[PDB]
Amino acid sequence: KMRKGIILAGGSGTRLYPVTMAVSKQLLPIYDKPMIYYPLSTLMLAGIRDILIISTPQDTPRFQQLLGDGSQWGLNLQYKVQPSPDGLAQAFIIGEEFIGADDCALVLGDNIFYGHDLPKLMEAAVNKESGATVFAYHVNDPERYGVVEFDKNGTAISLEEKPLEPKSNYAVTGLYFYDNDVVQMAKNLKPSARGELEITDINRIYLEQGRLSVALMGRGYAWLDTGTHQSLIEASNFIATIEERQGLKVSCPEEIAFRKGFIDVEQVRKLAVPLIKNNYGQYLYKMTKD
Amino acid sequence: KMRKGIILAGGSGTRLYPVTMAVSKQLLPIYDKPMIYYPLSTLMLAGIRDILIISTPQDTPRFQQLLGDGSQWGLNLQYKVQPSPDGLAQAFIIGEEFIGGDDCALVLGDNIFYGHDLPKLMEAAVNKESGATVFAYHVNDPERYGVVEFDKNGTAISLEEKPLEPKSNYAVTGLYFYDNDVVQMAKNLKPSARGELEITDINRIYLEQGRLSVAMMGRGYAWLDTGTHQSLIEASNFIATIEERQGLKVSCPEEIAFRKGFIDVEQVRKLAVPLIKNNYGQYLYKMTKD
Amino acid sequence: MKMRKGIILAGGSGTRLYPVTMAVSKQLLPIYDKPMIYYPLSTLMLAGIRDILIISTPQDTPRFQQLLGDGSQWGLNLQYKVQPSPDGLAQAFIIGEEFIGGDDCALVLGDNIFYGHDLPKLMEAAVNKESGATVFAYHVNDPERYGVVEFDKNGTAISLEEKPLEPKSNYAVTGLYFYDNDVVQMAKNLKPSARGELEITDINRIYLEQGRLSVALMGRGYAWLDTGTHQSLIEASNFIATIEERQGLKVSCPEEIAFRKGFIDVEQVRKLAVPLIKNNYGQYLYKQTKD
Amino acid sequence: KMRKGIILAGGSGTRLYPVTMAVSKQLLPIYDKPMIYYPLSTLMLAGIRDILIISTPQDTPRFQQLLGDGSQWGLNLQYKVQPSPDGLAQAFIIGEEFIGGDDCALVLGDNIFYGHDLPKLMEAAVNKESGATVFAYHVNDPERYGVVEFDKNGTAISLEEKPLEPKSNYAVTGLYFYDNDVVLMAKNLKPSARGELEITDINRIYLEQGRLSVALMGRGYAWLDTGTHQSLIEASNFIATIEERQGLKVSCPEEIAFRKGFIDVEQVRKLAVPLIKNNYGQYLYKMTKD
Ligand SMILES: Cc1cn([C@H]2C[C@H](O)[C@@H](COP(=O)(O)O)O2)c(=O)[nH]c1=O
Ligand SMILES: Cc1cn([C@H]2C[C@H](O)[C@@H](COP(=O)(O)O)O2)c(=O)[nH]c1=O
Ligand SMILES: Cc1cn([C@H]2C[C@H](O)[C@@H](COP(=O)(O)O)O2)c(=O)[nH]c1=O
Ligand SMILES: Cc1cn([C@H]2C[C@H](O)[C@@H](COP(=O)(O)O)O2)c(=O)[nH]c1=O
Ligand SMILES: Cc1cn([C@H]2C[C@H](O)[C@@H](COP(=O)(O)O)O2)c(=O)[nH]c1=O
Ligand SMILES: Cc1cn([C@H]2C[C@H](O)[C@@H](COP(=O)(O)O)O2)c(=O)[nH]c1=O
Ligand SMILES: Cc1cn([C@H]2C[C@H](O)[C@@H](COP(=O)(O)O)O2)c(=O)[nH]c1=O
Ligand SMILES: Cc1cn([C@H]2C[C@H](O)[C@@H](COP(=O)(O)O)O2)c(=O)[nH]c1=O
Repeated sequence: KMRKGIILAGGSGTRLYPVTMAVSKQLLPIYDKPMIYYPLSTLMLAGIRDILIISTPQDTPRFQQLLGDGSQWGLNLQYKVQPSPDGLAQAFIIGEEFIGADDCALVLGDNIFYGHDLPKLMEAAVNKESGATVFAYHVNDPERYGVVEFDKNGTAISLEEKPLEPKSNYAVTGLYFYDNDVVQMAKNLKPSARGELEITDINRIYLEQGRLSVALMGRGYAWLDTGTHQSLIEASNFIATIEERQGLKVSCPEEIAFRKGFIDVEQVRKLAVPLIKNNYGQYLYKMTKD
Repeated sequence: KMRKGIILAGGSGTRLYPVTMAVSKQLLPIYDKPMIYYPLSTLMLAGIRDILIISTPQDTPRFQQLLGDGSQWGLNLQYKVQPSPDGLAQAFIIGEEFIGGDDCALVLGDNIFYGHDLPKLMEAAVNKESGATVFAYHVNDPERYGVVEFDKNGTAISLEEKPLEPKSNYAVTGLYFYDNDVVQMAKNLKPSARGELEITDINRIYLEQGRLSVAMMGRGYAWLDTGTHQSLIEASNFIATIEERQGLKVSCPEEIAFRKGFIDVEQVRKLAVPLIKNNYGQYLYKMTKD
Repeated sequence: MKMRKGIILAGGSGTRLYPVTMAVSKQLLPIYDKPMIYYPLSTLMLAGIRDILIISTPQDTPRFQQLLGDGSQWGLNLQYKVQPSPDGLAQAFIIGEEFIGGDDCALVLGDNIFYGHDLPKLMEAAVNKESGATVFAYHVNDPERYGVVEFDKNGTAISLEEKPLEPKSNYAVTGLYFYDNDVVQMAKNLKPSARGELEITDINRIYLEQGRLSVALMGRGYAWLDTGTHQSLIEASNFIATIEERQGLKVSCPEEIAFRKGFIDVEQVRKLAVPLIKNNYGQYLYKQTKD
Repeated sequence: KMRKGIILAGGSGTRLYPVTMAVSKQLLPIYDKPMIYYPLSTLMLAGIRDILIISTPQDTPRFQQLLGDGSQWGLNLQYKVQPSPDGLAQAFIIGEEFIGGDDCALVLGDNIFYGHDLPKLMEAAVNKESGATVFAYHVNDPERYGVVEFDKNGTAISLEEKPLEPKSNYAVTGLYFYDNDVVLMAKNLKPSARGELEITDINRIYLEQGRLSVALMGRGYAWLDTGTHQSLIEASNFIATIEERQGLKVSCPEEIAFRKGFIDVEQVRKLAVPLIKNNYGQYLYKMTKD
């Protein structure tokens, strides 16, 4: 479980009220599984097994009750509280101890990636010795995000957190890879005009040093919107349509743990049975008939 | 004085694992509010204001922080734990002291009704002096529910829980009205068919006494299925389609309390003020204007 | 004594939906399991109207006629007339003059989809009104798209404006209208608006101004499904699918309504189903003869 | 010069009655464009510009009415009728003249493919000099399709058309690529157990010659189902959720021709004119901007 990642799963939850009044947004379903399974799955697909989950004072213990130490899936999971949703970059101040002196990835708890050859897409980022990697994705509402501006060739030259005058239609996704300098940069940030510690500031620091890779995530990939009540419906439908057409599950941690050898046949079987009244447990057991 | 209702909102949620490993089914979002808002709504539209909410040990506290004592919306809410999901009929045993010598309605925490004239459809039931009333609804999969059989003249002649060979296509819905006899009937129920104290055995006792009304819920009403992950997507999409077209909400308790005179403008406004930062409050606040 | 004749206006440019509607007429598009026009047709039937005139474009009108025929298979009588250009809703009544004759009329738009409990009882006063006109008001969130009716402190209709910039309310006028025999001449006496369209809203205002306009409230318990955009099309189809799959019934099945209302008998239905017995629609037709 | 392909857009469409009673299935919308736009886009993306569209006596003239000779898209489109749906392989018998001595692809008119690097997966199959390529895709209901049987090493070893007992969950999709040998093989076919002249039989012949590439289409690709009223809606929601998140269209032919250099900026603006009053024209127009 040598390689490291962080899932930032807290947040004010204000926008979705009152759905999020007694439930962390990141415990909400997306079709047939809790939302956090998706980003967890992404980290696992990047070959990352040592993972810190950050959420609220109220909700962190809920994530721990759900997933425990992660050993049942061949992972090492730990937990820590963010007292207040002070910014994406706080991930790294809170995860200081967890990070030690290693590389680290950060994925937002509500980011849902899907599409062919993702693991390979992430491959260079995971293998990069120094610097950082982020991914850029074309959307119709860039204002909402960190916006990456491109050269008359395809070279990134500027980032902006939520620009009134977006300079491109490319948003930076909520998946990030860093070397070990990120902790110190985070520790040096002052909040922004939005009153947040902005991961955009960190990315610009790496950019200004000429150490930022910005990889393009083409239109062939889905990077699902999860901001509104309506977008949540759409994210679930999308997953449902994939799974029911293929007879396969998207971002199922037990399967991914199995396929990658984190856990064996006897393990899957044991995880499958309590879940076997429905399709989820039956799908997992059947995977095992090898 | 206040009429009395129970919302049974626990269960184990096996059928929805692993979603329900994480969160109470009756806290899953149905578009823009928790599921329990829809059944609460329903009791309210019937004029029932003194409501007991029964959930699990782990979940009750969470329904408590979500809803509070109800005074804010002009209701009186109280709570009780059901240690084990030993059947719908146990609601009356748990609620025996709440109920006293009064009539009581039972609505399932997962029952979503929508349609024109719902309060009229429930009026006879609310005002029945002796006996019980249930509602029948035509489904394509009768075998999953309690099923009511009629004779050629439309008389309820039989009621069978999850029959092998359904005698009709009419299911019994999750809304029930009882006189004060139901408490003693419950206390005598026997773990018949499957480990739970069944609502159909209660109902079967009223039928045999000639005291069960079966009101027909026509096809113009919607009774949203929350049974599977796919049906929960549909419930949500169904509500969203109504609301987005109308610019109005379905089963917004605060709205309803206001339209019925449970609370007045000033209360609505006092509710909205702290919520105006989000779309829900914005909706509350416009209420008090048009 | 008059009867009430029916008109379905299923014309229009269709530009908003290009190029879907370069291949297919909007009102032939599927709403889940049947052509869109089946809905508003079904609405007339539920109101008891069996004699119906369908108006559509020159290009599209023969397609509707391939689909529906003369209506007799469902105990209806359907006729067809062409609207050369989408010059306005109220032209429907100029085009249908020879059809309406001296009777009462009901016009429903080809893309209007109504669903909910006691719909027919909602239309009843309108159907039985002897003189004047009846429209239906529905609270929407984008009133600027429709004719908007303004109500006074007492809830009394007080004005109507077409696609106004500053709506005086959130109540739209529904795409289903009921009229006595006065409407044809009113329509023939209309001058086109600034935007160049013979407006039905100007007809309703006239009736309004005469004191002969009933405006009936279609409550939030009813659904009035949007078909203006591709995205509202998928939602209409998803809305119907969810109803139909939960119930094992069908929304707006002309055959069924004809049967239930006595327009045709069990044998006619079986005669309809046989040829169709290998598809799911036929299977439904046939099961309703059974039990 | 121009590479060739066939779109087989026939069949009764009987199981969709009455939706298909006065419309060809393959003219039904999927979200914002007719169904046939999809597989047409597929061939385009494969570098195939000379295309034969096959359909029924009644529907063929409707396709020719919508698309014309395709030169407004920088293509060559022609048409031919299939009197009766007596087999997919009939495509090559009806298209013998149009094929001549060249390679030919075939795509089914109701097939919708999407995903990251799809053009690359198609370009390998077009590159191929001798033999044939099909694609295998994991699905829920294989018995509806041609089914592939694999080794313990994962080598494709056998094929069966709609097996009662499927040997795997891997179906053959409706996209195929052949060298010029496919026409003689189709001319030698005899009707199978079912009514029909099977493409599966030709594929088996290539497989047994050691000349069939069975290209695996990973679970990251979508291959949407158009077989029921419900699958259509599903395929439309999928497409719509993708386009509205990205502000980009899926399988817009005019866009593909432009991006691939089939047509220039001027020809795009001309295409935009008749569509200019809606989002679809605007999208084409905006691409000649920025
Ligand atoms: C701003 C912020 C967001 N979040 C989470 C909530 C979402 O998963 C994600 C994005 O937040 P928003 O969605 O930008 O509030 O990050 C935190 O956990 N802590 C923070 O300080
Ligand atoms: C270039 C282009 C690709 N596509 C589709 C084809 C493939 O399904 C997908 C390829 O995306 P990709 O760059 O991420 O591989 O996008 C279009 O629909 N329109 C276009 O103009
Ligand atoms: C059986 C049972 C269900 N419930 C709630 C959850 C279910 O959605 C609903 C009906 O349960 P059911 O699955 O047996 O029909 O009632 C309880 O709160 N306690 C119970 O003992
Ligand atoms: C009788 C009948 C009604 N309807 C519709 C009209 C209304 O929208 C709704 C009325 O349902 P209701 O029985 O609850 O009043 O059902 C059909 O779609 N098919 C039918 O066969
Ligand atoms: C203006 C007009 C609209 N229509 C149809 C097209 C639309 O479906 C509907 C509403 O038109 P608008 O809504 O006035 O464009 O009525 C015609 O059939 N004829 C007409 O002259
Ligand atoms: C009175 C009231 C009803 N409702 C719901 C209950 C019904 O299912 C629906 C139909 O109303 P109608 O009976 O006015 O059509 O509206 C609210 O959501 N809020 C309210 O204030
Ligand atoms: C058998 C056959 C199918 N088709 C079309 C109809 C369907 O869209 C598709 C697949 O049909 P299938 O499952 O029966 O093979 O091919 C033809 O156009 N011609 C034919 O000869
Ligand atoms: C191995 C594995 C992949 N995936 C996902 C990750 C990517 O989104 C996509 C990659 O598919 P691919 O095989 O076509 O490249 O599939 C799962 O959801 N579960 C799994 O067990």
